[PDB]
Amino acid sequence: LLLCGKETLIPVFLILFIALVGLVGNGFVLWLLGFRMRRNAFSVYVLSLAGADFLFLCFQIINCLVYLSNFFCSISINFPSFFTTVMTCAYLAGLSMLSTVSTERCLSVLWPIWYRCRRPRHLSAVVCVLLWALSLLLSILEGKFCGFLFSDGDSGWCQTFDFITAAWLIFLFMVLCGSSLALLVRILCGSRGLPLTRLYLTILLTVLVFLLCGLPFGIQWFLILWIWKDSDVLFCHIHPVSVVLSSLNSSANPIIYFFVGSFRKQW
Amino acid sequence: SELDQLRQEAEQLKNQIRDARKACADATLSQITNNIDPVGRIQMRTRRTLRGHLAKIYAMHWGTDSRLLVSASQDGKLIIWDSYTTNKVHAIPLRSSWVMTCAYAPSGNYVACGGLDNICSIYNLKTREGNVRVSRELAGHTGYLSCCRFLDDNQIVTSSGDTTCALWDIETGQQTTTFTGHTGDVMSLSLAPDTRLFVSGACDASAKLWDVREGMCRQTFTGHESDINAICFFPNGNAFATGSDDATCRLFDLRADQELMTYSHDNIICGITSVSFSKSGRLLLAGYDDFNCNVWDALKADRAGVLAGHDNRVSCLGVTDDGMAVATGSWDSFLKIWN
Amino acid sequence: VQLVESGGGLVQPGGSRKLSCSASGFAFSSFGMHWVRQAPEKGLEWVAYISSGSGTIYYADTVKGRFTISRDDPKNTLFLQMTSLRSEDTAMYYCVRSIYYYGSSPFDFWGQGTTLTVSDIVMTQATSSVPVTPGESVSISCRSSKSLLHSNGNTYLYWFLQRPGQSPQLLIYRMSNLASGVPDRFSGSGSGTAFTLTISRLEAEDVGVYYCMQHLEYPLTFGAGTKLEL
Amino acid sequence: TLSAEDKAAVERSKMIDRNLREDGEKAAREVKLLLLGAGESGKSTIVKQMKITGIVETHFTFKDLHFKMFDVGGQRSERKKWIHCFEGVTAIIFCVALSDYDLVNRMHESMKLFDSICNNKWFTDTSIILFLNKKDLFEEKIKKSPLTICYPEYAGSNTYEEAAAYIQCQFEDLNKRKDTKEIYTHFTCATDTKNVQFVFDAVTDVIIKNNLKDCGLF
Amino acid sequence: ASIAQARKLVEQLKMEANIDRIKVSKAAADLMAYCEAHAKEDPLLTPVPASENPF
Ligand SMILES: CNCCc1ccc(OC)c(Cc2cc(CCNC)cc(Cc3cc(CCNC)ccc3OC)c2OC)c1
Ligand SMILES: CC(C)CCC[C@@H](C)[C@H]1CC[C@H]2[C@@H]3CC=C4C[C@@H](O)CC[C@]4(C)[C@H]3CC[C@]12C
Repeated sequence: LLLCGKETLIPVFLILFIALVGLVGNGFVLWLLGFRMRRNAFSVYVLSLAGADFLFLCFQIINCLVYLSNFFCSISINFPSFFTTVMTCAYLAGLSMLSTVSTERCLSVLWPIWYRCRRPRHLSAVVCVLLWALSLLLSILEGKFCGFLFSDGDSGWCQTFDFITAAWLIFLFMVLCGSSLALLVRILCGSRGLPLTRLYLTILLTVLVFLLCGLPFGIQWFLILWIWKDSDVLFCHIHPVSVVLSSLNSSANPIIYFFVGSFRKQW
Repeated sequence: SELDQLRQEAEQLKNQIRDARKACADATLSQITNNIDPVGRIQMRTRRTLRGHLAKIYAMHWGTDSRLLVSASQDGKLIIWDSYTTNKVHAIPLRSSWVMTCAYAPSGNYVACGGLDNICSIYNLKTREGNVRVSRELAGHTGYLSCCRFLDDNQIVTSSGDTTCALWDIETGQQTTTFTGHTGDVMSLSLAPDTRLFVSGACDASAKLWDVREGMCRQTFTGHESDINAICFFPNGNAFATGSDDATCRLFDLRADQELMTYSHDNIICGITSVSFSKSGRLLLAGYDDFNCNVWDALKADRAGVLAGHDNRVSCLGVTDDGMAVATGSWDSFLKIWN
Repeated sequence: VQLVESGGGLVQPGGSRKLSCSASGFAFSSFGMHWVRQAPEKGLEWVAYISSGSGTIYYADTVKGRFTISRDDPKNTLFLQMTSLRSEDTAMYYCVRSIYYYGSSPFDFWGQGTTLTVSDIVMTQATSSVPVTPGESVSISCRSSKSLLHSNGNTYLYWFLQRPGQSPQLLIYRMSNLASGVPDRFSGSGSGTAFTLTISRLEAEDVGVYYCMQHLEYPLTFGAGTKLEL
Repeated sequence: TLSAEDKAAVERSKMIDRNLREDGEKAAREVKLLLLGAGESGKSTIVKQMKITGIVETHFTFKDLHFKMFDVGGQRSERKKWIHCFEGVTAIIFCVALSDYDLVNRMHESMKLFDSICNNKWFTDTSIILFLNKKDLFEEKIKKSPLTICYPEYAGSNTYEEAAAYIQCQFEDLNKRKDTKEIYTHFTCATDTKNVQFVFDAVTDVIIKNNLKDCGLF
Repeated sequence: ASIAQARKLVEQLKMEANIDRIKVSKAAADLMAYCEAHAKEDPLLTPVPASENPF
């Protein structure tokens, strides 16, 4: 982030503000569900999503503080290269939990009697640890083949599996859009008892959060730096605004997915 | 007509009773206990939380050892909890889910529960086979049970929504005394410390003092303008407290045969689901359905404390025989034990 | 309530044998099982313990590795697979039910025992034989090597009576509480590491060997055996 | 610390917790229908059509779904004291006899019961499945007797369909919150196998709404 | 018919009337004297220290 410096500074203050308020939200949600409240099977997904956003936002505090030490106080803190790898593991597991929440709401409306009765109880845990394992595996093998894990790696596999991780994000985007689409078709064709306006606003709100906040940092970290072949003229403009957008996603995920979902009883 | 002059004699008897009992009203309990220092702020923190029920709890009861407590909820479970170690000693499944009362025998060998099935079922806890089984089902009482309470291991008094209370013999299974005289549904029951008399509070906004031996109403008490849900003797066996849906508790004394004190506050407009006294009877702990409990100073009618740890209606509460703890069950499936 | 065991007999040393115990008339899955053996002219020696629902399994240090205790709850049966038997495993083996909750009475029912013939905290019952006249009062003391009073207030001392030709039988659990089917003439008292069983107004069918056992920690250890004679 | 018996007590308490979670997730995957209505209104016809002393419980299975109907009307007391026990039923199966309009103001008494149950604070969003019973009796009775003696403001043809739709419109208009809960009006024959299908189809909407509440989406 | 129930209610009020009622000054005095005589034995009026508290 030291490539341009002066052109990124008020984004870095928005990183520290938005990531601090999202860290308070994710930690408070994690303590509420894991310890205090009673967990239903959707709360496993909210829990793993809050953990992924917890890791992502605290690593963005770390990458914010390295630039804050270098620009103001002039101490070159060399926080190591595997922080980027577990940051990307947090990012991909957060997006996979977003797509999995959308798929689960689609399955609860499309097959509601299977979801009430024949659904296995630990299916949320199996899906959470399997997609966390695939997120961690793709992130560490990307870090292994690009030099973020112990300083070795060839570029001809690095762009090849950066493209595979970006294909995983566009697959997650079409799973989220197709699940929200099938959910909205099955409701707006055949509902009787549901409040359709709040449901419409919440479903399109989650789709626009995944589109305009989460996916840009992934497509600029896994596609745009290999296709647009520019490293200096545009990277200083599009990298911190993408980190602003995905930090905004990881901050605003618990206020949508838990606080609207539970604390309407306050007001 | 003969029925009209008979009703004239009835209202003349009621007028003579009201004049004879205001003739013994010389000084209120507020006027006697105004020089008494108050108890200050009663700060009671939640010491245990018992978390095993998955539905609304309507009844708890303490053991006489002040350590075991039985708890009844709508998932068809009554759990006997160890209150000290927070353990579950027994989980007894119920033949009907709809259970609104539970009691624990003073010997400790039996629990008994009842509800919309019209039956107080009695469960023997201490069996050589190792499980809990049903010993008796006391059928034939033609309304939902609101409160059953043990006297011995062989006698139990039930109250119901057929406007009657009853005394049962457990081993024969047949009720031996029927206490009739309320006109509304009898909602609560409390036995005296000598267990030779008891009170029943009902939906006609009147509490009646019964007499277990000969089987008939000794005194009758009015003053509430709404239906009484809770009742509790004072530890002396001379006074009792009523709680109802007009947001007031009331204290009555049996020898003075009238009202003494109204525990009311204009902030409280909600109903009362449970009352109990402390061991000395200075604190009256009323559970309300604005989701908390109040601790009233029972001699001065100050509100000394608030037990505010539940997220639904406080439906049942009970103080130990030691006085070391207060448990409070509620509709959000959690017992809280306070001290 | 009946525990009847089978599977005993003669085993050549080095061999193997499975002991089985069938339960009848109690809720067998709610109960922890113990195997407690007894050598031909010695005292009771605890062997193995499987919990209710098999969640916790303990063994004695002299049998650990070679013995396996395994319950099966639909058949209401208990097994002890015994591998590479030595000549000190010649014993009579007793199945014991024991249930653990607040106020419970563990070790309360014992089986009839099978005869195997192969071809910590210590308890000292200091008196091995007491001359008894019927009608009188007999106090029987035993020593521990550790304070049996726990922090919760329970002092886990268990008094058993083995009448001759029979199985032992629980008299007192946790130094002071009478078992069901035990008269009030038996009483127990003590402090940590010093306990006594008093029998006021002794009658017949109290003749037998009295064992005191600790349940503070595993392995469970019995006394050597105080014997009454008439 | 814990002694050797307190560890086994805690292990017993944990195994009791596992049996409690098994039984609670077994009862949570089940539809609880509160059967209501005035007396002599074909509730016996309903409980012989779904399947074939205070509270009567009926268990039946239909399309991989377990239903428990609670007929609580066998016991008579003050209903407000025990009606909060059924807060959290999936649906209220109300039964109204159509051919009980000319008898004694019984239809006005069942409208009083429907106004009490439907505008109750405990069933403020509970869906109601309304079964209008004895419709063949209503067909043969409406020719000789008019609907004026039950509903004096009724102006229409004295056939089955307009007056039956009028009785529906009166029963739909007892609620004060039309946006909050749903009312599913049906007509039972003397004998037809489609009433449990109507119950299942109305329960599927409540199951969809509860699944959406479960997933935070409401 | 109903006059038997009305005579039952008149006999209930008739035994209800003839009862020895003490004055409520004596009654309130006995309630206040019980609450003073057992005030040191109440572990909710006075806070108990954590030694003999089992919670
Ligand atoms: C001007 N050069 C100064 C150095 C400089 C410039 C810009 C820059 O941020 C983009 C970085 C950081 C950086 C960022 C990524 C993120 C995308 N993949 C996860 C990857 C690498 C590895 C890497 C990239 C390329 C082609 C990238 N084409 C733009 C070739 C070989 C290579 O390592 C074998 C990086 O370098 C360590 C460094
Ligand atoms: C297998 C490896 C990759 C998993 C380790 C990932 C780490 C970071 C943690 C963070 C939060 C954790 C989750 C928190 C909540 C639960 C709910 C529980 O009922 C199942 C496990 C599950 C779902 C945990 C799985 C592991 C988890 C996702």
